[PDB]
Parts: sequence; structure tokens; C-alpha cells
Amino acid sequence: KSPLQQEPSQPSPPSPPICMMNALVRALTDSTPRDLDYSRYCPTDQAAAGTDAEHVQQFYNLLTASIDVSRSWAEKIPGFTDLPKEDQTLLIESAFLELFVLRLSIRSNTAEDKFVFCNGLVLHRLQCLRGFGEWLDSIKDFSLNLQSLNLDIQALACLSALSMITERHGLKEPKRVEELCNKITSSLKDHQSKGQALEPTESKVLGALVELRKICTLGLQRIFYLKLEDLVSPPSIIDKLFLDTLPF
Repeated sequence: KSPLQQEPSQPSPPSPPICMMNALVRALTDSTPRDLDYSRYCPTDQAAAGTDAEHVQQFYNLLTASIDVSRSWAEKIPGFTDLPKEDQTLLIESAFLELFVLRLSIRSNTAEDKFVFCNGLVLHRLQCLRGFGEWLDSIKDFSLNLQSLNLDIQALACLSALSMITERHGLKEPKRVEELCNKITSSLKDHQSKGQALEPTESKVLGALVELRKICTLGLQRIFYLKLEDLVSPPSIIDKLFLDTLPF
């Protein structure tokens, strides 16, 4: 009598408003040290006296703390949990080095040649030169460029989420990760329109994004040689990350 065909053409009322930008910023502000720790901070530190083995030990200890902080950072993000369990794990492991570098560069001061970690620990430049070496130096150069961009708090919050969220390879539903990426870009996009220019600085971000990626692969390269040496052998979590992640 009355058959149905074609699309329903339902307007579909808009979803209720969400403070997406605020949530990202809130998480970003809490994951920063206040007390600060300069007990081991020194103006001069030459690579010597167990430089390799001791520094390598320091390297994993810092990352172990960094990844837990990164996890909490991801956990604070709204809609992060909604993604499959495996997706959330894949995103964290792949983006752990990127988040550490990105967050470290923002917090660090290139003019002062000092690096401030999310734990408040400061390793100047030479202190991390023992292992990172030229790898650290690249981060300092990257940080200077990043500072030039400025990137407000809200803009920065979306970008850190953007770095964390991206299509990998054996992803759970590429679209789950992409869905979240679009969500971050939605908040971010309105942020870029807030300024008088109304021009998105994403293109500038992508140029620094490639450089950021170079650091991510550089981190893998440095540790690859150190692991062959096996000065102290990486922890299960960090070694797991290396094997789980791929250079491609």
C-alpha cells in the first residue's frame, strides 16, 4: 500500500555542545611539573665515567615515566577510550617517542640549552649528549622552530592530540583513529578562525611535523645501535615498544 524507497532524508538534529578544546588543554596543563627538580642539573657535564651505561639507564627510566604520563594524557582526552582497546594501545606505543619529543621541546628552552621533562627533571644539553648526542641537538633546533610558530595553548592541545592520533598500518578501524583526528581538527579549526587572520597554520605544522617525525625515527636509530651493545639492556615495556613499532 505504502512502500518505502530512497534515503530517509532525515535532518538529524545536531548533537549537544562539547568542551573538546578545554578537555585537551586541561590534560595538557596538569601533565606539567610545578616543583621542578634541578638537584642533578649541572652547567658543565662531559661525557665520561660510565657515560654510556649510566646514561642508557637514565634513558629508559625517563621514558618509563614519560609513557605512563603519556597514557594518562591519552586517558584524559574525551572519546579516546571509545576507540577499540587495541587501537588505544597501538596509538600510545607508536606516538610515545613523538609525544616525549614534542612535549619536551615545547617545555624546553633552546636559548638556555636546557630540557625540562614532564617530571620536572632538567638535563641541560650536554648531560643528555652522552646518549642522545646529536639526537638531542636536533630536538633543540626543532624546539626553536616550534617556539617561532607560537601555537596558543588551545592550538597546542589539539596538535599534541593530532600527533598522538594518526593512521598507522594494522590499525583497529583506520576510521576510529581518523574519527578522533577529525574531532581534534574540528576544535582546532574553530580555534584557527578565532584570530583576525582566520588562516589555519596547519601547513606550517606539517613542515615541522615531518621534522618531528625525523626525530621519532632518529630516536629508534640511536637505541638500535645501543641495544646491539647491550650496555644495560632496555626494560620490557620500552624494548616491547621498539619491537611493536616499525620504522615505516
